[PDB]
Amino acid sequence: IPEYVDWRQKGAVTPVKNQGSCGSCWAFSAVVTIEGIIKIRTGNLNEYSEQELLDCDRRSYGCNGGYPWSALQLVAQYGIHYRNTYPYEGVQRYCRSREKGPYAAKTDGVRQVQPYNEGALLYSIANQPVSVVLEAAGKDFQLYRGGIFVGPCGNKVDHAVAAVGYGPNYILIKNSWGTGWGENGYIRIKRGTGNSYGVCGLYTSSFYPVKN
Repeated sequence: IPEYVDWRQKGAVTPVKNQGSCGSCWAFSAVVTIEGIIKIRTGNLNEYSEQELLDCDRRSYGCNGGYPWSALQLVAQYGIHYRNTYPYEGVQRYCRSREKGPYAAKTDGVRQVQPYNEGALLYSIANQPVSVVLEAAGKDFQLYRGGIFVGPCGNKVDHAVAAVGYGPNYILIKNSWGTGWGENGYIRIKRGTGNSYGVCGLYTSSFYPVKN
């Protein structure tokens, strides 16, 4: 795999979103991997509905948090609508997939990256954007304004984001806190420290959709 990967330069990443007060990061995370894999397989970049996952993933807890892998299984099992037809409201409502007509896209499954393995994650990122989790509650992460983030942070992961790239000394993360946070909405997190958790627990739980 190359020294540098940036799925934004291959046009597989849509604009940075803001999840708002809602703890819907798990849905935003899952969506950017869906947006990535559909662009990689069909050449078409579309935005898909975080709100639909928010409303429809019964295993997750809406704005109280949830599981990227459950959201990803939902899209594998049923499908997902365009963001335009099912826009983000920042509040869990009822599942309205059936009122929105046919699904815009479907995936074929979900795989977990082998946990606590930096190489395994990098290999997956070289293939497609990956849903990863990290500890975002620390003030240093929240006040991140740019550069390669090394912490401080622990491993109490609490926030789902998407890895969309990497370089020799970092992994490139799309956050869902709007374009004003970090590097126009992104954070580069140090890799290669030999801590098997990853910086801020980044290697704890990583998932990507499969599309044949």
